[PDB]
Order: sequence, then C-alpha cells, then structure tokens
Amino acid sequence: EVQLVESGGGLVQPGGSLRLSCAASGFYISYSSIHWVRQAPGKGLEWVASISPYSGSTYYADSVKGRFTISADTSKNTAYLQMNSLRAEDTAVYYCARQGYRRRSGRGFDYWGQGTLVTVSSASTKGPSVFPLAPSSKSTSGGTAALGCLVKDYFPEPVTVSWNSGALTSGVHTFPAVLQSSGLYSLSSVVTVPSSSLGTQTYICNVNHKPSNTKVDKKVEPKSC
Amino acid sequence: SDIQMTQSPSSLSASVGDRVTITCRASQSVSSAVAWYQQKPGKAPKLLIYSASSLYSGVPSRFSGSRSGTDFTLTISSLQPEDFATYYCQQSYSFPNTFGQGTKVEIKRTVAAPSVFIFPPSDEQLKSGTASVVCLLNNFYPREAKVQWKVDNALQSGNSQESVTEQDSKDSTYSLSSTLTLSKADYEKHKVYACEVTHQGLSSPVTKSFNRGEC
RNA sequence: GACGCGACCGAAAUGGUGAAGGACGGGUCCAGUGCGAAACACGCACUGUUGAGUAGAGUGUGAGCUCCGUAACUGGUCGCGUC
Ligand SMILES: [Mg+2]
Repeated sequence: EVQLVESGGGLVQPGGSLRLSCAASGFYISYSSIHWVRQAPGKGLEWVASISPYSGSTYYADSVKGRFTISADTSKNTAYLQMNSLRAEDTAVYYCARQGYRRRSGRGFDYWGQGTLVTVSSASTKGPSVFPLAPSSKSTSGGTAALGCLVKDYFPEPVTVSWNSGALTSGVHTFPAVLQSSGLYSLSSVVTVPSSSLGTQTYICNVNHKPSNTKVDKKVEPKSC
Repeated sequence: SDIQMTQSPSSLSASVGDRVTITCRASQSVSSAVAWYQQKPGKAPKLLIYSASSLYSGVPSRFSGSRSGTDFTLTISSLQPEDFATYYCQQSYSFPNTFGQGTKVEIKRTVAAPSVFIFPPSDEQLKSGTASVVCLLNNFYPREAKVQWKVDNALQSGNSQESVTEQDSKDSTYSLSSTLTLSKADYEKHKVYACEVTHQGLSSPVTKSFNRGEC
C-alpha cells in the first residue's frame, strides 16, 4: 500500500535546472524522513539529499551541496528535488526513498520509488536510424544463424526493442546502449534462429524511441549471394 | 570527514545453495547504523537488513547481518535462484549518508565458449557516410572475453565499443557485442574485416571475417 | 521546695552574608542511549568513571554549610523576693 512515484525527469542542458517530484501514497510524508538517492547508468547508488520531519532540517551530499534543494509540500503529500547548475555527471536515475519508522526498521530506507531518468547533455533529441544485421550468406556458427538490428545515433535514452511484435523472445539479446563520443547512443539487438528458416520465417525488429516520436519496424532478411 | 563505506568483493560467482558473505568496512565508527539493500537490474533497491543485524519485515531468514567493530557483513546462508542480484551497504550514522560500492552476486556454471558472428555495415548505413561493423559473441561463460578487430590484418585500437548483457536467466551465460566504427572513406580503403576472439572455452583464438563487397 | 522577677546559656525558627562543581541537588550545562510517526531542533525516560565554570556559560528569594545578627520557648543555670 506504500508507494513513491518520482516524476519530472528528462533532458536538460548543462547549466540548466530541473525539479523532480516524489508523490507519496499510503503514508503521510510529514511523519517520515524522505531521501533522494541516484544511480548513474551502470554505476552504484549515491546518496543525494534528505529532509527531516518536524524540524525541516535538510542535508546534502558534497557533490550537490549549494546546487540542489530538497523540500516537501505536505498538502500534495509530495517531496521535491530542485536541481540547479546541472552537469553531465548528474546524469542518473533519481530515486526517492522513505526512511522507515524508527521502532520498525531503524534508519533503513524501507520503500523506494521506481526512479526517474535525468539526462544532462548538450545533445539534442534525435531518433535512431535502424540498420539490419543480416544473417551471413554462409551457413552459421553452431547450428543457428544470427541476425539483428543496429539502433544507431539516438538521444536521449531509452529505446525499446522487440522482435515480431513480442512473439519472438527466445534467443533474443538486446544490448545496453553505449554513449558514443558524438553524445548520441547506439545499441544492437540480436537473435539466434535456425539457418533453415532464414528464407521462410519472418524476422522484424520493432524499435520505439518515444522522446523523438520515432517508432519503426525493420524486416531483417538475407542479402544477395 | 565523510564516512567511507568500503565494500568487497566487487563481484562474486556462486552456486545455488552456497553460503556467501559480503563485507562493508566503515572508515570510522558508525555504531550499528548500517543497512543492506538488494537491487535487481532495472529495479529499485529493496531493504534487507537494518541496524547492522536486524532482519527487515518479510525478508527470508537466510539473509543475516553481523557487526564486528566497524566491519559489517551480509551473509546469505544458502543462495536461492532469486538471490542473484547486486547488494549495497549504507551507513546512516551521520550525514551525509554513504553507500558502499556494491557487490554483484552472479551464478556459477560450466565454461561455455562463445559462438561468434560478424556483420558488415548495411548498404543503407553506408549511404550516410559511416560504417559500423558488429561482432557478436553469443552465450558464453565466464564473462571474461577478449575481442580484437583487424582491418587487412592490422590491429585496431580506440575505434570500437563493447556492451555485455546481464547473465541469462535460463542458461546463465553472457553475450557481448563489439562495434567498430569507421568513416565510409576509411572503410572503402580496405578489404578484409575480422573479429578475433579469445575465451577460456576456446582452445585457440577464433577469427570471423568478411571481404568488403562480397555476398 | 513552691510562687514570682531578672540575667546568662541553650534553642525550634529566622533577616542578612559568601565560599564550595558534580559526592547536596537541580526546571544548570555537556554527552550517550531509548521512546514520542522524531538521527538535528522540540519533549519524555535512562546512563554518564575531572560527565562539568561554583553564583554563574543562570534569570534559583534552591537545600546544606560559613560568618554577623535576631529569636518563640511550655529548656537549663545562677541571683534575688515571700513562705
Ligand atoms: Mg534531542
């Protein structure tokens, strides 16, 4: 019954500002400490800030002090993180977390939201180009062919990839995106399939990049000789 | 001084049923104000242990925490399949609060060599002036693997990026993609494009290659 | 010995006075632990080994005690009066 939902993430340019919110339900934030914790992609958890009940005392990590402000609006049962002078290194999933009740769980953070992604970058929103990774005109390695789609040069995260509108899941590997030196992301999704089906089975990669209004489907077939 | 929480090991491989211990060493006294969290890929962390040794409500008793001075341990007495995850310690003794760096607990299995595939750039991409060459290493174990790109037998350096999947929930293997990026002009100046792979499960290096503009 | 008067002593009490710091306490101060939906701030409880400046980091006509007084008395002693 206890839930936290963070919102307000998205893309911002270096030096810009962004306000995150953390909407609580199933409890009243006035009786709890509320914390913000962030996680850069592929990295660990980093404590950001907290606000104490009854006093309103606020505390900040050295890395954000003077730039971030935590606050609470009890009439919306919502906590906020105002982020100013943002830098590329502030790119992260931002979680809000409730510190639980002292008698029940000490100072542990007993409930966490799902997180909201904040991307700080001078790159502009851009949809991917989707290119086929065609099954090789030889036979194949093992007994199975491999094919895929290359999802190149999009911004920001995330994109979703499926195969055959979700029907094909076995043997699918969709790789974590890499940030290229251009500032754009790229990833590939591959699937291993029987080589004997390459000319009669249909393989379509479905790519959706909601920030750029880019949704495409690419049929991946063998080429010529 | 901020309190440092030094967490070890950064990762460990274990079998279902094994007893494993994860350690967090604080840089000053934190009394017993230490919590442990579990986090699965793409998901929010979940509280396991609070106040160093107290089991959080609803957590299975195979999870335990212990305090030895300023050294803290999380033990899983018998790993179950749902326990493979990343674990984090956290001190709440003083502000600013501090997390340890995390320990990823992965599932041990038998060595499996990769299946290797190379993909030339599509004719569609070449139209735009860039060539991406992709090498796939499929379903291998352990995670350690070396991919080298050769262009007309010259070893490349600095112009590729790699990505690795999470351990597969079924067969417990990894897969890896390596992408070599060249301008179209550079790509068309050479013929043979090769991906050379070394892995524990391979008795000798494996090369997959294509000739530019061939089938 | 009784009644009576006085002085001296004692004296419950009391006006003023000024030293003592954690072994007089505290609604003094500091710290720690727990509790209050509560890490700080606020409140309560508890534990503190130079906890800790003796009259103030105090806005106690605080207790006790020192020193100078005063003193109920239905206490003692001595003198004197009457028998
Ligand atoms: Mg307090």
